[PDB]
Amino acid sequence: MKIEEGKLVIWINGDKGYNGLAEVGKKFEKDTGIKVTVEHPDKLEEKFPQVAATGDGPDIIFWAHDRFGGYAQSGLLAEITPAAAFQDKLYPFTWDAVRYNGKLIAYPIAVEALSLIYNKDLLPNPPKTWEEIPALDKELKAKGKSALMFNLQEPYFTWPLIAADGGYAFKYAAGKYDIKDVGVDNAGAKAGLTFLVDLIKNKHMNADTDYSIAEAAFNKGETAMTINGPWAWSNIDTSAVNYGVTVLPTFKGQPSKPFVGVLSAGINAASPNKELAKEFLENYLLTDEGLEAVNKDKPLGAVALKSYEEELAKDPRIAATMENAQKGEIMPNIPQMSAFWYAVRTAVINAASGRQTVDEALKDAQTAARAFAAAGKEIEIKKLPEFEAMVNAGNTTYTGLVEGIGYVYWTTETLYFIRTNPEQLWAIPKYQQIPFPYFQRKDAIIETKTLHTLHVLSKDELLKLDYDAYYAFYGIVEEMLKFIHRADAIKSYCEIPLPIIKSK
Amino acid sequence: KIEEGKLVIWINGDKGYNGLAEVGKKFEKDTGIKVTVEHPDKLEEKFPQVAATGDGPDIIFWAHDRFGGYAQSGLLAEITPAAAFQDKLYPFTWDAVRYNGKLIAYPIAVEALSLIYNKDLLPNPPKTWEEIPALDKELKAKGKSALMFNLQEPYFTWPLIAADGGYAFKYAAGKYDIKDVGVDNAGAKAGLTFLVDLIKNKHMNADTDYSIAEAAFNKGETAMTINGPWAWSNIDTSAVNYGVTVLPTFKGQPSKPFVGVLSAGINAASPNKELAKEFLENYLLTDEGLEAVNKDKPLGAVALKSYEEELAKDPRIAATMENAQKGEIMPNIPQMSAFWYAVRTAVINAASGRQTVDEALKDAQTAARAFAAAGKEIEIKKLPEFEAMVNAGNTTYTGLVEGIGYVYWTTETLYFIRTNPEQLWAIPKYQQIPFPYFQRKDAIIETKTLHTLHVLSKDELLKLDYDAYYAFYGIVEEMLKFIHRADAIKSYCEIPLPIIKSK
Amino acid sequence: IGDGLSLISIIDEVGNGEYWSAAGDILLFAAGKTKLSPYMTVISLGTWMYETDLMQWRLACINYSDYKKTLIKYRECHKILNSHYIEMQKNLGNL
Amino acid sequence: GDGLSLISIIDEVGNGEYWSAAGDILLFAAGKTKLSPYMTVISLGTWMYETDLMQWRLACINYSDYKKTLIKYRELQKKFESGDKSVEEKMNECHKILNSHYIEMQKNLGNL
Repeated sequence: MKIEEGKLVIWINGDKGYNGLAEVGKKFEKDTGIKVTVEHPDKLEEKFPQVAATGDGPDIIFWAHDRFGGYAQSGLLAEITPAAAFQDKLYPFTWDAVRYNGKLIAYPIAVEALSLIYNKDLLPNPPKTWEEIPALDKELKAKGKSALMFNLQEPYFTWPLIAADGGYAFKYAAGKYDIKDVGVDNAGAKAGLTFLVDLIKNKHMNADTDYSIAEAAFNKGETAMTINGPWAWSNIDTSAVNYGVTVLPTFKGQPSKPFVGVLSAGINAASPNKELAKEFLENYLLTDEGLEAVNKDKPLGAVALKSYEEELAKDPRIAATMENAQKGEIMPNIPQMSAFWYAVRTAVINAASGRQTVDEALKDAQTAARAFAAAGKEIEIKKLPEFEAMVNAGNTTYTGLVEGIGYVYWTTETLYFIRTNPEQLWAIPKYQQIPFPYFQRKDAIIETKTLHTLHVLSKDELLKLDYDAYYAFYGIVEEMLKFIHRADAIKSYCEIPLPIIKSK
Repeated sequence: KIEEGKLVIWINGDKGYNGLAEVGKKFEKDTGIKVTVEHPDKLEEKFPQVAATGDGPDIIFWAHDRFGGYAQSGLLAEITPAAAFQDKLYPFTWDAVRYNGKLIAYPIAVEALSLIYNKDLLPNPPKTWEEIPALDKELKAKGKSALMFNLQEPYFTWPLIAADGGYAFKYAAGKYDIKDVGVDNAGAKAGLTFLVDLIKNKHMNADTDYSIAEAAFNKGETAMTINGPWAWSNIDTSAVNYGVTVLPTFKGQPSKPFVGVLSAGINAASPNKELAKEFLENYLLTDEGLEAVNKDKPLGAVALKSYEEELAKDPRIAATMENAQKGEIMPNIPQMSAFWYAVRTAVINAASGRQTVDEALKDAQTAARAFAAAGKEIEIKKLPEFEAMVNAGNTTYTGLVEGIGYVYWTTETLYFIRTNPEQLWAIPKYQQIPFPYFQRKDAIIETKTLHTLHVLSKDELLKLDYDAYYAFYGIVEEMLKFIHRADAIKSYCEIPLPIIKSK
Repeated sequence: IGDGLSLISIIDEVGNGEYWSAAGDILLFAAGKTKLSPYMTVISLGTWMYETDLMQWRLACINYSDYKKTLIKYRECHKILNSHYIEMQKNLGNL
Repeated sequence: GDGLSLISIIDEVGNGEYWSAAGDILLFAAGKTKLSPYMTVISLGTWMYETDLMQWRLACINYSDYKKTLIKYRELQKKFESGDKSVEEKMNECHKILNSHYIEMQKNLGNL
């Protein structure tokens, strides 16, 4: 189904309760006459940005909130402002996940985050703090078992401990991320990573444990605790382990802070049915009976609607997901998170192995995250000869980091010239540059050349620059250079005052 | 994309492509470089599309007038023949391949209309237009007519209209002035007046078109026609004994046909420019080169003096060159579309008596100026359809709009700050901020793109100082951006900018 | 100055929310309004220039530049110099 | 000339000599497509380095912040003199904010 006025097409992933959502669409039809078509296309999160521009996307798209940042950056999602009472039905932190540069661009549906998963038979009383884990491991090691095994390779799993006392990826304030405020090398992250590394040095954990290793050990009854999300529950069910899910341990009295992913409902900017979409979502889906229909089909986990979450939370596994989510941090929806994952992944590996101190590892990662974040939305570094081969070929397309010198970017300006020898047809043209307004008598022959000027910034220089997640800093620089060129040139060309009409 | 070390040549299918290919084999034989000759359909429209993507042939052959648009888009390499080489070609042919002062192709061949006459009916064709009325009296008494040629298309009637002072766009030193149109001057009126009187006095029918005149001449029913070398083949087949000669004079001055100059241009994206230079200058533009092409299909008159002198032993070719030298090089600016569109209506209305010569040329002068100023595309859009565009936020159209004149758009980006970032459950509110825009990093910044509509009456548009080579709207936009920013930055901060002026 | 279509503006980015002028006193546009009046356009941009005014400026500047160039000679052609200045007021008086 | 910054590339290759605005310097000729930092600066006429620009924005922002804080101070001053007696401590606070901004401004202007 393509978008058609007077009806709704919804895209949602195949692993969600689409049948249940279809029932909600049928109640919407029966009450209002508006047909609702629920589709679960393959690769729908990548199809959407490709076709939404050409107006062949859905009215509504369900996906993880952090993907919606790119959609919103391209203007593909309708901005919503639901009524005060409607917003108050949902947990405030979930609304933060669907803000993009201050604008609400979707509706929160469900919530997921990591929790502490524990073996009740081995560990009836799971620890409330990380600090008691060493001692717990001594007791369990004397039984031929261990306290804790989780994926140490991926910062998604290790960052909850690291952030507990103050680490963060990018500072969030009022629906906006500041990519100039990275929290990778502050005192909180160092304390948390130091505790993570000491667990490894004192042999309570092994530096090479990954997702597969931890999963097998816990489901086989060999470790008392793992850290994982709701997607892992099914495999534990199949195993013989009597397991609980609970709040993650504190560190220095501070909650562990896992990243929070919010399933969210976005409205296509090109939809002619915006009001029908808001009506469907606010009065039919985001209600006890709406979410129940979906949950009944395939479980949503913890949900953003307070009244129905209190129903689901009678399951303590779901209550723990919501609690860790409320104590965690919203996954930033900006693509510069790529810089965060790349830098931090290396820091944990090097600190864990003793290649670097915790202090120097996070120092390096703080700097690396800053630079890649300033340089662009994804990790790309170019070898210097390979870049100089671009420049000497006249190729000015690359902007970003180049190994050895830092960041490169281009500003553009057009030069005008007048032919000085137009009567000499049997000769090489000679030209002379002319100032900004450029106006010459009609018989003059005017030639223009386009000038791409290369800029080189060291990483340190780059960081003092006003880089931003939402707007490229180089844009204003180019307009600044073009303006001052103009202002100087026009006084050179003609000092008669311009006939400017000035308002008010 | 264009393969290095090899030459790909595009030339039209009606030209001597096989002969050109054998000049290529001479080129391969000497240098080892293969030369491939292609004649794709509508190559003159394919070329801009594929050259822009850095693809296409290394060399394109076509009439010089089409190359003006190519050079406007930077699609043609600027060529550099030596001074002595240029004297091997007729000087006026080099004018045909200058664009805005730049030599951008090599002249190859020359075509223009001539007077074609039946030797049996008319051994001694008239030298003046003025003597054709009397000639028609005589031939009518023998059951014939003096003259039949296509009166529907201004290409064929323009030689008469221009003879006493008409021109399309004034030429001077490699540059056309699209503000200087010679359609309603006294010369153009005199010539067209003479055309319409021929029709009123029954010496010609205003409905006569190309196929009618062609049939009449090739059947022996009229003594003369005005046509070009593309028409000789059909006359050859008909077995009429025809001569080709200089067009008649009007008011003592020669008729001024448009001259098309077949030309070889080098693709700006070609990696093989010198190879292409070597081919054109050292193999093609020689007696032995042109002859090889000629033998396949005749080039007509040629730009190379040496080979033209051999060809001109044919008086038909000598006449084509003579009419070409006395004529007007076809202007290579794409705004010629305005000239053809306007002048076509004027001649037809005047010829049919629906309009006087004066009003028809006065109106065509105005329409040609207005359409040329508006752009390459002959389009006038009706006001409701344009307003339908505006009310949809569709800002793509630039050009004439019926009833209001010329429309164009200028663009500015607005920045705003959110004054409302922490207000509870509220409609976001914004306030515009001036040009540098730099705010604290906690501020929320929002940008809008603003397309402002401009309206010029035809009469306003005609007073502006623009040219064919640079759209005046572009500099207008940069002025508006400059003054917007000059005023804003004073509002943003009075601290002097750390500007480095070295020069 | 307020003709049917001149100086109306089109905004590409539709969004909720009120967009207020620089000084805070005029509401330029809100509520997903995407077409500005000529009056709102002039306030948003702050400055404007008419192409016909730019052309008199352009003529005056050329005439002035010519009189400066033909001056350095005599500063080492009256009718030229005075011809140039006369054409210059002719434009300036039309500003 | 710090080694690779301020070089320029010209898109349009062409023969012919392109001279500076004054007519004394040959910017490029004979199909040169790459200018040195020296020509770039001559053809462009004016320049600004990013680092100096950033100190300029800090100067302007801090000055803007000091003017705004001072407008609020006068509004509190109106209240105070008119009997409104609640604003006295927002007035003290508003004041040390005012000077912090001024000191930042001078630190920024000093860097220029």
